[PDB]
Amino acid sequence: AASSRAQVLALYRAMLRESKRFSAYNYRTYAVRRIRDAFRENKNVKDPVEIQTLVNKAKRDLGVIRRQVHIGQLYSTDKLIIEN
Amino acid sequence: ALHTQVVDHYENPRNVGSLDKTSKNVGTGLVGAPACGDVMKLQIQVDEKGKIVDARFKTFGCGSAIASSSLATEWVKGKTVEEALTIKNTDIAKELCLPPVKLHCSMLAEDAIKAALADYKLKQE
Amino acid sequence: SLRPLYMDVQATTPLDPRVLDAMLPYLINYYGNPHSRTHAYGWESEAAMERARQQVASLIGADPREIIFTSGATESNNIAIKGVARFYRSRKKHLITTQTEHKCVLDSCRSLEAEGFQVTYLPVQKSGIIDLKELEAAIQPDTSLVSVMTVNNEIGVKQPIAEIGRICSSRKVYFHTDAAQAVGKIPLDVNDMKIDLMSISGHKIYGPKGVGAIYIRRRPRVRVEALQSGGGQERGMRSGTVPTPLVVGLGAACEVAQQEMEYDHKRISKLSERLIQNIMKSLPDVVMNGDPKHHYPGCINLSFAYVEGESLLMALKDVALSSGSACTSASLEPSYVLRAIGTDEDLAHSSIRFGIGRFTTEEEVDYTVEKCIQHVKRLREMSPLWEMVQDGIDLKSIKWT
Amino acid sequence: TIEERVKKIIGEQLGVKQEEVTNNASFVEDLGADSLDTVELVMALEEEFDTEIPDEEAEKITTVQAAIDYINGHQ
Ligand SMILES: *P(=O)(O)OCC(C)(C)[C@@H](O)C(=O)NCCC(=O)NCCSC(=O)CCCCCCCCCCC
Ligand SMILES: O=C(O)CN(CCN(CC(=O)O)CC(=O)O)CC(=O)O
Repeated sequence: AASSRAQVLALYRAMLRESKRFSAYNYRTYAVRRIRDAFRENKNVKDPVEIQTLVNKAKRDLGVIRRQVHIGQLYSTDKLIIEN
Repeated sequence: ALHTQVVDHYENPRNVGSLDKTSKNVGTGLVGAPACGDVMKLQIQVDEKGKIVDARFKTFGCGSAIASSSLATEWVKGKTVEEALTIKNTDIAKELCLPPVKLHCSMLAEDAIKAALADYKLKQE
Repeated sequence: SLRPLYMDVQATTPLDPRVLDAMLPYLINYYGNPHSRTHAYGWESEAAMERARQQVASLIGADPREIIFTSGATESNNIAIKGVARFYRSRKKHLITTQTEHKCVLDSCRSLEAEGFQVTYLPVQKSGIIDLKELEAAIQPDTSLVSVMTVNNEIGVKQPIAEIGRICSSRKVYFHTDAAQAVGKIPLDVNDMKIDLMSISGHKIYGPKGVGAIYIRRRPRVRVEALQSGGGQERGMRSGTVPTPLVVGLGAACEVAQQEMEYDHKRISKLSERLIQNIMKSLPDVVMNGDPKHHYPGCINLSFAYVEGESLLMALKDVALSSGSACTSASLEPSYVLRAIGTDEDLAHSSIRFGIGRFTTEEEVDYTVEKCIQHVKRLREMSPLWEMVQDGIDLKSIKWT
Repeated sequence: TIEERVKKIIGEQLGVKQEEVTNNASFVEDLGADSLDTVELVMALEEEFDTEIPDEEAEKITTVQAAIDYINGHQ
């Protein structure tokens, strides 16, 4: 209801870029995968009100990701054996 | 926590294998039970002067069991049959820093040394 | 040093970042006691507590008034078992449970036997599943409680909860299920399943440690004697200071699990099938403990014949796992669960539990499978039992010392 | 390889044999991409080539050749 589509593609890029900054392999791989899967799963929603609900949820989760990426950087640890 | 002395006997295995049970110069000790989660096979090869010249082992058991029996197999080499008989569970435990919950492993390793030696001795008249 | 892969989610889970994010405000500025009635620090802390209560209730189909916060499913199990038994102790002295329950259920029942109660510990079949008809036959006129856990923590096998609730409801016997390993992973509805009490653990569902809950049905009313004495918090059922940050984290984890359960189940099912099939197609003499037809896929318990479990864990040095061999489980006791499903003792020393959770990756599974295949082969080549079997010997014929 | 690691990225991202990834091909019209795919594709190119591609440049990268051109012109 303010170009859902521009909000949506901008959010998609922002969420993927910020989730690649997770220091922890398990949060990072999960967030990137989950975001890809969720936007794809919801691609064919057509009700403008339902789209707006999903967009508002994505904005809330983008805030979660930004905060958690930054507090996983403050308290980071060694990489996992499979990151080598 | 991690126990570097014990894990070494798995990551850097030595003397794992078998000797020829039919040899008059080979003693075989097989002790423990599958149902108790610890079975040690220890074999010694003795030369015609009574010096243990080689030894091999196979163990089903936790890491401390593998280390106890592996250490015992190293330690008998170069000892006379009479000298090997004096290796004690407590020497093995000390070398490996075994905690009290695992001292039963070093005792079964001692039992294995003595079973192998008794097998050898029975073969010499 | 590089860190090992976490494949032990049945032991505990990492916190979902969405859960830590919800908790953090209560650890920084919203630090009020939720029992403080005269000020805004108390009001906002109370309001967060009550929001979390609704989140827990929504996941299981309950009314928030039926949710009591506790310090973990251990405490919830004690409250359900001891609370119900002690309340109806004038009229009822018998309770029924199973041989594969978690240790807090079994030891609560043992404590009650020392109190003069009679307990039937039902056997399970080799599948790990109770026999519903044996449960029916065991209910007595003075039976106050049946307790049967939803998902087993060791082998992952699902008990027929809805069918047990039908049996208990029809005989007016209270039905408790320890749902610690099932909450947020498989559908739970207290009314469709006819559940009277249920134990919930926050740290088994990406929530923080030190918190849990107990569902206590209010219609028809289920009565329980409180165990923790105090000022009457949590409707007189759990006195003490409700830990706002922790219960916020529990409600957030339940909310997230409600939204993510279907996605997780699909993804974990596929990873679980991959791990089981890839190991079994590459190694002989590998057996799954528990019936795969009634099984939560994220808990996989396999036995590797002729290799001792602790040694395999040691060998899998960069993977965090767990085992049923006695020297690894607090260093005391062998697996009573494997014994109850009729596993030969030696094979039960040979069992490993693999956990797959919300954050597990396909590469983490592939790495674990590859190392498992390599190390089982290596430990077999070290094993006198494998050597004897390869020379055609029947281990059942040997006379062990 | 050469600057056509660009071609490898496009094919990996879009599930298209390297044979189909021709210089003239449009991601959407020719290779079946949707707009979620093309967000991911641009990020894949940013990753592979250690370069930042801002929105007004991303919106022009719609064909294989535009992607090659852009990467050649930014080290
Ligand atoms: P393109 O092919 O031109 O267009 C793509 C879109 C999706 C914009 C197009 O198909 C469209 O407009 N569809 C209309 C419906 C729609 O907009 N669906 C998207 C709604 S937004 C959405 O689904 C967000 C889901 C958020 C998932 C976040 C998971 C976070 C996890 C965090 C963990 C710590
Ligand atoms: O996007 C992802 O799924 C995760 N990572 C890659 C995860 N890596 C680990 C690492 O980067 O050290 C995978 C691996 O190395 O196994 C993206 C990124 O690098 O930002």
